[PDB]
Amino acid sequence: DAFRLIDTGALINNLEPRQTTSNTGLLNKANIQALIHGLNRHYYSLNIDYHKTAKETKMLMNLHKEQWQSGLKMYDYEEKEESNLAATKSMVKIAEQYSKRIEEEKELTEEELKTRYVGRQDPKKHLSETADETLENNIVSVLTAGVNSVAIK
Amino acid sequence: KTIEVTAEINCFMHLLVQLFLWDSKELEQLVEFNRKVVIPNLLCYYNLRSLNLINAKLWFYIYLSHETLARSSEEINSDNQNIILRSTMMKFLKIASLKHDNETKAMLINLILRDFLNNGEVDSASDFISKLEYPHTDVSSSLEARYFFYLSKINAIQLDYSTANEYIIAAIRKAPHNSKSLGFLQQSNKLHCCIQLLMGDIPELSFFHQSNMQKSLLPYYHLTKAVKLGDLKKFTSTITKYKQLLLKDDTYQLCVRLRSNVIKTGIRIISLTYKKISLRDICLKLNLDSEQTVEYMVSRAIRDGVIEAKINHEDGFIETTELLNIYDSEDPQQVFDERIKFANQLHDEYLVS
Amino acid sequence: TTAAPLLALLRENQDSVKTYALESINNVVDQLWSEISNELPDIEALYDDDTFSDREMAALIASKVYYNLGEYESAVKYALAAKDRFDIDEKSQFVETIVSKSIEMYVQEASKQYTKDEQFYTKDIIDPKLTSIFERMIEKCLKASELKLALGIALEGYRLDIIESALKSKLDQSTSENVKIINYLLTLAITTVTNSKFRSSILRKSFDFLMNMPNCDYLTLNKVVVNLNDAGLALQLFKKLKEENDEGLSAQIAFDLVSSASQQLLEILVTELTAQGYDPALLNILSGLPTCDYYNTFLLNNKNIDIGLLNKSKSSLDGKFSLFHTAVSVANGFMHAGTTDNSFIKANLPWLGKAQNWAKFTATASLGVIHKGNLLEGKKVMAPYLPGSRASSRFIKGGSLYGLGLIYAGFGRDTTDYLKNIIVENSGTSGDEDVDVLLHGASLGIGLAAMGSANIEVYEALKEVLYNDSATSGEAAALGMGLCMLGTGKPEAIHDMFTYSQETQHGNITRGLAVGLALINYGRQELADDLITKMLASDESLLRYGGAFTIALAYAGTGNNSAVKRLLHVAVSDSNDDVRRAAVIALGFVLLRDYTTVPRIVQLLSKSHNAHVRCGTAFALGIACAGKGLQSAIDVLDPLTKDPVDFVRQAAMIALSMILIQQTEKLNPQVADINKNFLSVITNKHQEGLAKFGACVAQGIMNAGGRNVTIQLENADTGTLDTKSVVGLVMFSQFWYWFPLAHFLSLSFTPTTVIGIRGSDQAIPKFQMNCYAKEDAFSYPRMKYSSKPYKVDNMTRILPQQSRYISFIKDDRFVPVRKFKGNNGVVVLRDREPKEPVALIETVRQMKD
Amino acid sequence: YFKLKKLEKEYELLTLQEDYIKDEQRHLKRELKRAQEEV
Amino acid sequence: EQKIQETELKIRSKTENVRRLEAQRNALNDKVRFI
Repeated sequence: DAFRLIDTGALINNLEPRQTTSNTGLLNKANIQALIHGLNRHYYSLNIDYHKTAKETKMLMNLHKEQWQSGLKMYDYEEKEESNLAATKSMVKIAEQYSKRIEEEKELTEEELKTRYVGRQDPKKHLSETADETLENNIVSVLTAGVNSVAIK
Repeated sequence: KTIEVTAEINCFMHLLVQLFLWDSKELEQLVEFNRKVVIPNLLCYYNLRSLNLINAKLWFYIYLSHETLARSSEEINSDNQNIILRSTMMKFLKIASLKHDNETKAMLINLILRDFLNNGEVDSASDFISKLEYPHTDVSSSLEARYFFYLSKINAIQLDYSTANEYIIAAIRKAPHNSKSLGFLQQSNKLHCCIQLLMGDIPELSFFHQSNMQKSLLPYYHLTKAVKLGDLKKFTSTITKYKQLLLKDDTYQLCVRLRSNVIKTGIRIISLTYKKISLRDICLKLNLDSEQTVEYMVSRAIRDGVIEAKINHEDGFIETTELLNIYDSEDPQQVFDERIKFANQLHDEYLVS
Repeated sequence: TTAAPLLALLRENQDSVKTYALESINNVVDQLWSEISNELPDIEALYDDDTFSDREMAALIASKVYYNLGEYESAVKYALAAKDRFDIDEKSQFVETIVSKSIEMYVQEASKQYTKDEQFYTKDIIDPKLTSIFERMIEKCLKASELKLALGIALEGYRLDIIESALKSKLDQSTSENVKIINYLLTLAITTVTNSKFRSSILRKSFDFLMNMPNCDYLTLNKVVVNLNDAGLALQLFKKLKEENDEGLSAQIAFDLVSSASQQLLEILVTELTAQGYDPALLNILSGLPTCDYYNTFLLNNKNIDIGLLNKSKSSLDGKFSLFHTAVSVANGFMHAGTTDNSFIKANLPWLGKAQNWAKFTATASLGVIHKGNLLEGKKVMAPYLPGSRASSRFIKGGSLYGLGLIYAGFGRDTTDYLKNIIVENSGTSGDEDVDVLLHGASLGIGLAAMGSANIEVYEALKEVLYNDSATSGEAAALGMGLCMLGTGKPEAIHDMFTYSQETQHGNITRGLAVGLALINYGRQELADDLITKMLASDESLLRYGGAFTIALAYAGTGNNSAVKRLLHVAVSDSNDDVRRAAVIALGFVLLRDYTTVPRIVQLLSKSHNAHVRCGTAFALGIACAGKGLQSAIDVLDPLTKDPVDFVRQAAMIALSMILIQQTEKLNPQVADINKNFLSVITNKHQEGLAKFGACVAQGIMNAGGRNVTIQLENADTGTLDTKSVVGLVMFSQFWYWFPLAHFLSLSFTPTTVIGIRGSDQAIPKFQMNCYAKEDAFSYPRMKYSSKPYKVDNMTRILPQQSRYISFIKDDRFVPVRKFKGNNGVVVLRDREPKEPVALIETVRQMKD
Repeated sequence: YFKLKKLEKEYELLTLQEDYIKDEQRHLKRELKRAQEEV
Repeated sequence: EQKIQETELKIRSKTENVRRLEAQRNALNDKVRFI
């Protein structure tokens, strides 16, 4: 947030509002919606952007990802993920156990194929829970398994 | 002139229903009359909406009756109408541009393959297989099972049950029509069991018991116990009594191939588990047929992939192995690439869905 | 039945036995070839034997095996070497296959050798066995009495001998048949082949057929000169008029050359004419003096402003600061364009008083579009604000200079030197803001007046203003230089304008350079790829913003598969909303020729999670489809009107205005809710600013020019791409970026009129052709050929598309030449009997001429 | 023959469109992943 | 003469591949718009 005074003057100049999403006041809603017209004074209409040089943009792209394991990904998370792989194998089995039990009760209670059920989208939610979760658990056991050994000699 | 020819064919296809199994007219003039109403540019230049309007599905069971004890009656070498038919059949495929042709390409090959099944050589049919293979999208579900039926039968004469395995699986799952589930399915199930005859498994009767009548259950049940127990005497008596059923289905060749499988299957039935098997114990087992053939009998069965053994003539025994191991390094990795290959057939479902 | 007994003699001796054997084998190959395919190694081995003279028999037998194998290339090579079994006269499925197989093969082999040499068809580079096929195929096409099949094969064969030989000998001229057949060769040349050198030969060789004038057509030949812009073809047209003296033909040809050609080619015909001799009647023709008068006089006779919709739009509210007066001032200049109507300024005192500097800068400069077309009294309107007539304020004085360039644009060679001393006088130092505003209007005025003409002084004068790093007048310097640099341009200005962008960092200057670097490259196509690569490699979003327009203008017209792929690649990888919007807008300039694929590309982009993706797809669909058909493009803009985003509604409504011009009255029945939402959004104060201002701009475009003139881009009038129309749309693509650029749209308006004049002296008679068609003249927003007469065919609204249903009767004193040419710009039907009772009524342009 | 040559050009423009749809398909999943990380 | 008619019938097979990619994206990009 910012503030800038206007009072008398500041007119007979270039176009302040036309820049970014100004000329507003549908209902009272803008920003914090405690403002409407006056805001602090006159609706200075802040515009917040950012610009950086070629050196600054090159940094945060490669530097900032999640945390720093970088420069070698092989052995840093290898021992940590492999040690919990025995427990992960047992935890992913429970997720599959509750998968088909939802789809089994889904088609068992519907003999109609109409909507009295306020079920407007029933299947896609539970279908994605059995898909996206399955799609999440298998890819982390494959893509990581390729670099989990890579021993050669 | 496409509409004028199509309008005349609409009245011609109605007559062909009578010419098929219903009203055969004359056994001489009709086969000469049906030829002159086709050749004069009914297939034309392939202009538009040209398919299914030819004879196609209708003439499969027609010309086979005129050739056997009707026009010929073994008085000539081959039907002159069929000789011209083979000229028109192979000309239809020669002029084909391989554009919209899907169902019409696979139906004509069914004649040249079926002819080689009764009277003819099937060695030349292997060259047509390279031309026969196309992704046909217009073949109806009734003819998809027949297209897979002939491809599985040719490989049986070629002594390959592995290639014919994939074709016969999709053959019994298709053709829901009642006529195809009675006469065509029972004939196809006997060919599906014929693949198991060359494999050496020969499973028991579970699904096939109620799927077909007792006509096909009697010979398969007697051949099941004959090949499993390794008895050539009971296997010989089965061929004699059931010979009438073996000739019509072209299954009479089982007197050689399946007879050799009587010994190969009986090897896994009897227990060779112990290492050193004396020559006298082999002669006693498998009745007296295993007494005459001892060293040569085991020698070929090892290379064929049945078992793995070693023969010692010095002390007169044979060291045998039951193929039992424990997964350590390279043992479990053999099926690793196979299970991935098994899923490759299911990887095409992404484009289908 | 079996080929085994026939194939056994193939490996034996005594080739005389093989003579009768191969004759018996060749008949059964169509059947048993599957078995013969295993003997192919034995067949090809005996072919190379010199003592074996039957090789011609094995050539056809081996070819039929590969015929059904799926590879037709092997069967062609074996049949041609024997030079017997290949017969074009024999008609069969097998023989016609190997004859037609060499068609695309001759095209594929010639296209690869076309890059190294274009004369390859005169040498042995192509296989003579394959060359004879292309020669014998044309001989069969000539016997079929069809010139479309023969010329269609020779078009893809990259051979110039067959195209000229087969066409010239067939000329029996009916006189109407072979003038049309030439049109097929010229239409399929530039629109298909992307190479300019290949199509140049087709354009030049087609001119020699009409040289002797066997009742030729000069219209098609004029379009050829515009495409190549060659001085040889331009001077050749005047060479025929030098020996053959006709006042009707020499004047009518010059009327097309001045309208169709651009500003660069127009100046070439004027200078080069004096050396070979000139006609004093044609000196004023190429000067464009009557063209400016036909624009104003047309709108005076038939005039409907419809002020009821304009007065109601501006009477809703006096608020919205100065944006409300600026929004209505944009639509004010459109409706009164060419009308020279001051009723807005004179009759209303208050609305002008509440405006600010730049709001009055818009209203004062709006008179330039209003008075556009007047080459005499247009300056007297700006008289009080002149440099030395002082002004009411120095801010408004800068608006008189921009409006001065709007009227004289392209004719301002005298105004260019008038505005040159103003820029140099203020180029020394500027300490205030207003001194840049006065210099701003001078730079935009000299740029439009000199637009289309290369001037080194304007490029040098604006360089000093740009060097001062001015945020107001410096931006117009970069945009003003690009207008004089239009056309091929110079490589020196490419590196200087590009390096200055990365040296001094300014947004409006870079946008002025980015648009400037896009204007300096026109029709260069692959020649501009050097500058395009530098824009794509830079990470700056300002350079990549204008990089799409560089590809749009250079690749405009004939498109490139690689150039379109580059524009689609920028909108994907880059996350900038303004760049993704500017990338898809550039796709419209390349697709201007074929508008069928325009709605299909933007259809997938019409549904997206980003709001700015739908923004650029609205205008790019409306750029080409404005003056064209395909009302299905309106259905794409329908859901954009319900988008809560205000700028998307502004994007849809403005695009609906240009496409629906003269489309109203039950043709496309979307005008009920479209014309209602114009006054509905303005009346309701609950809407946003961008949605309300878009209804004002779209309302003025439908009424632009008094609902008479239309926006014409790639039509039959010019026949090619309009330079002033494309540049006006590029500037029109910026709304909230700096200040409203919609004033540049005045260059895209053209009058639609049918006037015969005479064959000697200017007349403008009033008559009627009396032809029945659908009535588009009396169809206007309110507050089938029966060969039947019509009320009045003179001027009114008409339409270029519906004109083709209006013929020209010969019962009058005028004799038609092309039988209803149909171009409203050139017009001037030939008059064989001047001074006849045609009821001539002189117009108002005769006073100043 | 003029209409037949025009139909050939129509499918040539769709050739680049088929490969371009796969470009947005893999690019949208990168933006869809960022939307899931925001949730 | 043949390849004029041959190309016409062969380019019709590419129409089915276009509808497969359009229906695949409509079921995807529309879901992202709702998110």
